[PDB]
Amino acid sequence: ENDVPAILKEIDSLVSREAVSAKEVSDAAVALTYLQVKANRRLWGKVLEKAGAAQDYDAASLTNLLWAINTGGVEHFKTVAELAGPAVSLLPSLSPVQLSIVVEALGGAGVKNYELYNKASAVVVSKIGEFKPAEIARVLYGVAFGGVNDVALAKAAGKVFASTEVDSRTAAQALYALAKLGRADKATVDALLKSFKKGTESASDAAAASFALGSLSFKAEKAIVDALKASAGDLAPAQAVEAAYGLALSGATDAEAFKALFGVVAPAIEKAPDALEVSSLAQLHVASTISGAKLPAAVGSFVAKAFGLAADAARLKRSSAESALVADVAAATAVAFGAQYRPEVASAVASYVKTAPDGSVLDIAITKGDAKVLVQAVPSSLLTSTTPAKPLGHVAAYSKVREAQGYAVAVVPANEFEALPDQKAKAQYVLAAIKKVAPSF
Amino acid sequence: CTVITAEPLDKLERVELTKKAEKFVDAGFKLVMQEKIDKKLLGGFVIEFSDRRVDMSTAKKVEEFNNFVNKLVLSI
Amino acid sequence: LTTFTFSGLQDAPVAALSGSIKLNVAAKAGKAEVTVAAGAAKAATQVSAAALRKLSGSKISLAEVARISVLHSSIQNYLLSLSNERYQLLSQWPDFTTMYGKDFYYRAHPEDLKKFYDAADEYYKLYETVTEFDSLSALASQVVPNYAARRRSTVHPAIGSTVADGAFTNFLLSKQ
Amino acid sequence: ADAKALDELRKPKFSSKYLIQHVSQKLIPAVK
Amino acid sequence: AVSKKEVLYFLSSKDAESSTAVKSYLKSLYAGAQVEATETDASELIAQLEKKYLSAQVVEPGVHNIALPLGESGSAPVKRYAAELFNLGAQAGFECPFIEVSKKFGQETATSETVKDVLNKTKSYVSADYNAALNEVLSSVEAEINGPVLFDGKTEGFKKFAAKAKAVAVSRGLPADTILAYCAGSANEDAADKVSKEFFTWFESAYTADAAAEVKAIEAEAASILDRHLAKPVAQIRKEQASAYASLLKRAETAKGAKWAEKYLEDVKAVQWFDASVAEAPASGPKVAA
Amino acid sequence: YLAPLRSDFTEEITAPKVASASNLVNEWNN
Repeated sequence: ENDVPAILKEIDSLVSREAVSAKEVSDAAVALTYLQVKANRRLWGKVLEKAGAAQDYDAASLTNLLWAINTGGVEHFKTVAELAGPAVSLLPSLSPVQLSIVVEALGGAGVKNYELYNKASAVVVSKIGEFKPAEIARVLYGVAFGGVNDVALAKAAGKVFASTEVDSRTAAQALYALAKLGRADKATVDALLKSFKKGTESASDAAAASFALGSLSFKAEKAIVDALKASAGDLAPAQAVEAAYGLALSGATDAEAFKALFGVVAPAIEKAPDALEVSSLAQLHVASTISGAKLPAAVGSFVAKAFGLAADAARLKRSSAESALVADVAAATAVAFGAQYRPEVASAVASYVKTAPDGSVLDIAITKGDAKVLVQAVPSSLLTSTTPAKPLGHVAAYSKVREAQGYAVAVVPANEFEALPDQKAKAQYVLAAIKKVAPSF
Repeated sequence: CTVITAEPLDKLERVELTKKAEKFVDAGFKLVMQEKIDKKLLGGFVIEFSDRRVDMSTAKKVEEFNNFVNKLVLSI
Repeated sequence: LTTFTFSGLQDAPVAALSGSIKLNVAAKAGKAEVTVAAGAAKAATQVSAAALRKLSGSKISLAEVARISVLHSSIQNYLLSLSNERYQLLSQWPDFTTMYGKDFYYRAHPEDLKKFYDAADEYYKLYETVTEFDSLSALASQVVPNYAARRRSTVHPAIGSTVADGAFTNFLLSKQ
Repeated sequence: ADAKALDELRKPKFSSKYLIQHVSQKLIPAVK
Repeated sequence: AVSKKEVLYFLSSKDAESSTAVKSYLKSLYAGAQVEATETDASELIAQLEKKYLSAQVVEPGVHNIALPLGESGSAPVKRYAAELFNLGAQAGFECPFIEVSKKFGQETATSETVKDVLNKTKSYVSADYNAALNEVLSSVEAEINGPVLFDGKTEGFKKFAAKAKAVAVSRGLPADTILAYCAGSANEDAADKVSKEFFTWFESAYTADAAAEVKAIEAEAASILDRHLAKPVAQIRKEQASAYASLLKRAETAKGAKWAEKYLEDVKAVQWFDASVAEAPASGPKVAA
Repeated sequence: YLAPLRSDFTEEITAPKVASASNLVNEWNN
């Protein structure tokens, strides 16, 4: 009358037969999330195989299937990305809540389907009154994570979230979408952070708001760090790492929250050292040195190595317009420290590529006795997507982690470095940026 | 002599190019130059001794590099 | 998928869609009353709001276990679905065995009967070779290397002629 | 015996990755 | 298994043996080992050659995990296939395909003077049906201008050449205005992004057309190969395939000491294991450890 | 089931050379 594994075998035999249509797949997936069956990977594989095999599709079964895929936290890019054709065929016959669920669902998996996001953003900005603001935040999440830099829907969401007072989780999802988009509209972000006072039913959305405000660098809200402090048990290590990183980037001062987060994070690396990817380990080292909070002795040297690994791996896969910009800034450092001709320009630039204490390699490393000045070029991938174009919080993270190694990191962003006439003004700008960081040079 | 450079020279490019070029005259030989410009050289230089040519340009270096690596991967 | 997801107990499915399994949620503002009903065994629990948000904390991250690879298995599935198309037209072949009897032997011209027996032997050849499905794997291994060498491009694995022509349109119609 | 692993089974088999690695290991020192 | 520049490329990849070597290296670093210093040497030619031969080790085992959408009608299988090739290029350290082939054009013709020479140098990267349509426009404006059309940007021959190359590109189906508006940029984000949303509709049209052309050629090759194979008797097929298997296996047992040959023979043993574990439980699949 | 391992790159960008239709369906109908 209440039995979990026998109903798992009933769903298992219901999905293993040959002619399963889509409604049986959808409710098998929903019934597989509601029983929380992350322990069985083969059953989710059978359900996703039958979801890829189905050809009939209406609004309801597609919507509940996509809801179940994202609530259960399963990821298979093939069967989810092949569910977007059923979406674009059924898109005008979708309800606004159904379009919300499918666009958030296909955006969360990262489906690069530009026709779906264009024809969904056109729908949600053609009839904006139809959409309750949670539907707005879900479509914003999906269009942001699907790889379109859509600011039309971002401006429409800013108007809705400034006009309509919204939920805590709704505002958190909108903050996560705006953080991936890199937009930092204070008129929108303020209207979202004012919604974090009614008490939050989840901890993952407070952690996502902390990571979002860290990525945008507004400041720590103090109505988010306390909710994250009390409820640091609802987070995976890969989630508490993002939480602590976004707390340290926004400039939080509470150490009790960092104790509560690293008490989750550090025994996960004690049990399994390799289970967390090196982007999370680098974010952990950032959060461990910026706020100064302490974590065990193996984990400290581990993330100290892993920040260097992730740093020179991101250097190795450099975007090739960041690389020419780093060459331009290094030539400007050459003719700013005094190098009249091109042989000593090239000799200075090749001299500036000294290594790092963590094993990495730094592009423009100028040392004078004990005082060292590192120069950073922040091209456009680490800028805000607006016409002010303030650099994102990750370059402040990199600067503040290199600063604990002995450097006085000078930031040379490319929105203004490229707006200079020639090499003399660029050398003047680089020297002025160095002097207001370290005037001892 | 005659030197062809990609862009017009600096006065240290001229001096160390002059010091580079005395390895191709094996005596106490002075060089006068007739410096020309060819943008299809991508840096480096081409020395023309009117009986002898030294190609220290980098267009020659990248095409010889490409010949080397396109030959060596056929060897393995 | 992403590290933070925002679904669970809000605009969730209120009922199942097919009658093969019955599922109802009686959701209040705080928790949910779910009774999943599948045939002989039915189960029931009270799923929290902090459980459907805690479910995507770890990811399943499904991946296919293949005999050789997933590319090879896609090519072999295409070869099998083409051998089905040839088998379906060896399925509509007329029964020549209903004309083997000696009343058909002696009424017929000798060369036409020799042609008829050769046609029967020919069908047995075609049917014996279209059902050699243990050959499709080594047939799929002949499409793999040339395709996989076309995807080791010096530009991009996903580059093609339309994107390269559009980028030449941008490049040539810009200021040199 | 049987039931090998999960990550040992997800790897594609007859991709090269070790002729490319062999050509790198015989080419990059020979061109340095 | 790790050479400290291989493992930096394999961090961002999600392939199985790449993540296995990454996890083994990270697990050895957790037991107190030291990160080797990254080499600040191997100048631009060696750096680009090592990039070419390190990205290929992420590309080509990642190609074999992308199912070709053969015999699949619709937009979503081809969009899945091209999206997986996009994510594989991003994992391997490539840029967008547009940015990467435009970088190829800028690298090839950094040294050219006349526009017929940029057509002779980007011959390998543009379709010959487009290269011929540009060569005839170049000869058409070369008859009237009576000069080699130089690659300048403001010369009257170049302006009246580009005003016709835009016409032939509009004839081809390439909207040159939206592509130029995206790759040039605009000031107001609400009028730059409304043309980026048109560039991305063209771009999605472009890469699904290219992926569908690749799928159509693989479909045609597999159908041609099968219909050449279905005309043989069964004994010829069996002896031809057995001879090909035995020769390719003897080629791997000939060269020993190499890593690729022992990985090849390990993979043959793994296929034999797959057949054995399907043989012991055929209605459930291969035995996966759980 | 195994294929020859190749290590070579595609330096050109070419349309993928679609193959001509076989006559095997027409010959089997014949």
